[PDB]
Amino acid sequence: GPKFPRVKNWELGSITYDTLCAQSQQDGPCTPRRCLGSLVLPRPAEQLLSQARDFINQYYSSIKRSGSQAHEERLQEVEAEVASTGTYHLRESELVFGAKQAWRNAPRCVGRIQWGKLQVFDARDCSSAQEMFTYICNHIKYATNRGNLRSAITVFPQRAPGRGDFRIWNSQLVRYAGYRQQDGSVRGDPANVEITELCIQHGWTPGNGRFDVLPLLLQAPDEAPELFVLPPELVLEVPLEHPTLEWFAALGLRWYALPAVSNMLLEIGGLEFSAAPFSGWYMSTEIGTRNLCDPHRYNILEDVAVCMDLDTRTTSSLWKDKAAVEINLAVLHSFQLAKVTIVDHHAATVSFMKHLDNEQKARGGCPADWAWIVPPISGSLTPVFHQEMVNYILSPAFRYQPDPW
Amino acid sequence: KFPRVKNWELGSITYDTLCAQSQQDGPCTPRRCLGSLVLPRKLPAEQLLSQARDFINQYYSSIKRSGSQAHEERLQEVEAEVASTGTYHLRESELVFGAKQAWRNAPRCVGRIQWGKLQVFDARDCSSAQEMFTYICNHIKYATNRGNLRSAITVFPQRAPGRGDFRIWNSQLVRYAGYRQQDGSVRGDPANVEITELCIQHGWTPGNGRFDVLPLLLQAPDEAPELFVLPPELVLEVPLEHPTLEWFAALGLRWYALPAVSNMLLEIGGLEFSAAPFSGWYMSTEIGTRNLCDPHRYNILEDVAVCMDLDTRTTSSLWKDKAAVEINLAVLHSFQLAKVTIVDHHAATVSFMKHLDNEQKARGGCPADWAWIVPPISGSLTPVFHQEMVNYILSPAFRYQPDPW
Ligand code: HEM
Ligand code: HEM
Ligand SMILES: N=C(Nc1ccc(CCNCc2cccc(NC(=N)c3cccs3)c2)cc1)c1cccs1
Ligand SMILES: N=C(Nc1ccc(CCNCc2cccc(NC(=N)c3cccs3)c2)cc1)c1cccs1
Ligand SMILES: C[C@H](O)[C@H](O)[C@H]1CNc2nc(N)[nH]c(=O)c2N1
Ligand SMILES: C[C@H](O)[C@H](O)[C@H]1CNc2nc(N)[nH]c(=O)c2N1
Ligand SMILES: [Zn+2]
Repeated sequence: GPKFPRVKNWELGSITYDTLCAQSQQDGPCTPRRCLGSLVLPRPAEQLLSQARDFINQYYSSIKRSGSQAHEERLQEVEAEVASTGTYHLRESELVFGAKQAWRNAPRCVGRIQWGKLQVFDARDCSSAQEMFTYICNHIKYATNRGNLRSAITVFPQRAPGRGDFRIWNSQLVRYAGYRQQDGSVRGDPANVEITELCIQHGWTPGNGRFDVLPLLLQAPDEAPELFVLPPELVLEVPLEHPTLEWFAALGLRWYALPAVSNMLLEIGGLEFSAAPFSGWYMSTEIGTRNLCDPHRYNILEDVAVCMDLDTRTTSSLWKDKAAVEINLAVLHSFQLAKVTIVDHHAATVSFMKHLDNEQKARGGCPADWAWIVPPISGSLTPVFHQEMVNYILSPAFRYQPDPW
Repeated sequence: KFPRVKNWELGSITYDTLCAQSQQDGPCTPRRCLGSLVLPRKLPAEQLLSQARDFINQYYSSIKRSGSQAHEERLQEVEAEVASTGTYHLRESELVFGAKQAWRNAPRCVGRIQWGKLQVFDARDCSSAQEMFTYICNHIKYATNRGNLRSAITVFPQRAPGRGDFRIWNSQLVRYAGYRQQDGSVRGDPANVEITELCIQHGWTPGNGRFDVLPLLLQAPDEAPELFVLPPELVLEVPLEHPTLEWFAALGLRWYALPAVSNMLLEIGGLEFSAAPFSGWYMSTEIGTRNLCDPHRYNILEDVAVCMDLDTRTTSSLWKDKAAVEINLAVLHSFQLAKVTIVDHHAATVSFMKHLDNEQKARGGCPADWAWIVPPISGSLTPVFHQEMVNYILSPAFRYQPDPW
């Protein structure tokens, strides 16, 4: 057969060959001696220029003018810019294309059926932390759209030789505080203990609840970060109730509506956008299984299981699994009632299967990280469990970047 | 560079230095990770000789006698035999140690905390399919033990350059028939349709239910396989019921007690054992989730859901999740009622965590395949989901081999 990875689906018995993987330049963490697929994060004029040429070529293909005079004029303008300034700048439509392409390229994202629908706010004129805040508020208002969520990214100025970076210090735009107690336990979200304490060092007055929304810490070039409080009314939340277990509402659980990732770097054509927050909508398992049930997060499984009167003394009762299911249903049910967009892990995975097919035909493959794409409950009940996947890095890309502090 | 392996739940870090001992490439390269692939892509005396020396070294080192006269002389024996004949033979105690190590080294196996407790039956004096059967029946009887299951392996004669392999054509010693319909659908276990047809074609009189136990097709070298019906009394089965849903029993479901894999090749010291069936006990999700709920297996989710009166018309009621849970619960209950060994996925993954830790101290690492270790429901509910793992090939090993027809 073909000299490209053979990819098999064991539910349906179908085979494809990924040819797109040939376009990867960036090495991942695996070698023939050993596989590092399950690690979460394993560890220049002509270099820029060659990434930029590639990216310009990708742009020109996407609008089908590849080889054209407009294409070769653009290449020359990019090399002239780099020639004299060490960097270059994207046209507005190049930024839009490349922000969508970074999403399309993200191997860990099961939401990619939607990749073509992204509102790109171009905030590359922003020159202060105060203005970042206005741009972020606008982003939140647009994206939240009273519950009918709309995917969006706001792109602040690119990294620039010897000026400091734009950075949003928080990992998401909405995060609940995590307060380290005297006994060493945590009130609120343990994932956010460090950002929480950073907010306090920078002058935030802390509350003492389990669902306290954090302020944002925004950093403009060569300045100390500054602290901004989201107006409450911009932060849509859904209190959690269960469709038949009446007591579930009494637990006083809630989640925010808008997942908006704020600490990743968007790389396009070798240019680096260090502040570039993006939002879509939640898959229900992110809230109901990971955020509420991870032992190192809210850790609520036992409390729910006790309310359900389950046998928590023995694993073989499947207490954990029954409680998790009900917690997931409550999340789906509560978001539905509140009219806030959300997708269940069955509907999400089916649509990702459809994405896979569309990409097979459009590009000859799709990079995907099976461990992240298969949901954290009910794995083999989703079609993605049964689908082999090839993981590789393409650019444009969203990448992790070191914390600013 | 050796891998750093982080547990995200506990924040603890180890380094895997055992991967340095891998002399066998897996499917990945720096350009693309193929970890999620089920089968490998690719499926002289000097070479046999170093695998042999190496394996002989592992053995002497294991009984604490490295360097001893017994050690040097055994190396001479192996060497003289290879140089003269192109092959060699193992001593019983070497074979026992080798088989245990192959199990130890199996990256896909969550049950490895048991790796030291393996009954090894030497069947290398076997010369006919009729004798293979007698050995297999003994194995089943030993391993079943009236429900108090005991791990075992029976090793038939090695591959020899001159000749055909000893082979068990069935994939397990117990398999339910799968009868294809003229309208392409399947009765019984769709996984077993080819072997079912092979059996009829070699003269088996078929049945027509959903749980008909297959005869074995056993093949001595360079001969047609022969059919052998297992005495019903050797095949312990468990009827499935639910502790509280009275109607579940009416589904008429059952499963066999004894999982015994019979188509993998066992490789020790460069020698290859094409027939080496091995058995332990089930982890409940293997029956409950995969075998009964996979869409391409018995596929009973819908029937169970209808019985539970769930809303089947929309994914977001989590009907599938709810039914799967009750099904896994029925398996555990029914195995416990029949006094038949089984382990749930919570206890199993907890034991494997302990195994990882034992191996870290004993060997500096543990090859493991994350996609296969994390169970097919309630993944993030088990500690293994949160554990990084490094997959690689050590020998002695259990490998796949081609189907013999
Ligand atoms: C439209 C609805 C969307 C859904 C339901 C969705 C769903 C998801 C989910 C469940 C994850 C895994 C999250 C985790 O375990 O922490 C994810 C990862 C990701 N998605 Fe999406 N996605 C959506 C839209 C977006 C958009 C709009 C972007 C960017 C423009 C995006 C980029 C990402 C990236 C970069 C990751 C990986 C993050 C990392 O590696 O840590 N997705 N997606
Ligand atoms: C004692 C209880 C044992 C348990 C509960 C157990 C559990 C399992 C499970 C659940 C799997 C995954 C199977 C699948 O999804 O199809 C597996 C794979 C495996 N285990 Fe075990 N194991 C046990 C003992 C053994 C023994 C005795 C051997 C060999 C001597 C063994 C060798 C294997 C091998 C080779 C695989 C990989 C099969 C493949 O790659 O297709 N295990 N183990
Ligand atoms: N915790 C660490 N790292 C870490 C890295 C990655 C992640 C996962 C980030 N996931 C958040 C996320 C990302 C992308 C999408 C979602 N969910 C969504 N539905 C969307 C968000 C935005 C658009 S859709 C959530 C968590 C911790 C550390 C390492 C060393 C010190 S701390
Ligand atoms: N069918 C193929 N491949 C294939 C690969 C893997 C599997 C899954 C094998 N798993 C069965 C199994 C293995 C190991 C353990 C268990 N379960 C157990 N608890 C134990 C069995 C023995 C001791 S413990 C089940 C099925 C088909 C092909 C061969 C050639 C071309 S396609
Ligand atoms: C070790 C392992 O990679 C880690 O726990 C992963 C597994 N899969 C995941 N999948 C998603 N979607 N999100 C995650 O945080 C993780 N965690
Ligand atoms: C594509 C994917 O690798 C395939 O469905 C795997 C996933 N994990 C598995 N895990 C186990 N334990 N057994 C399996 O058969 C599989 N199948
Ligand atoms: Zn890999």
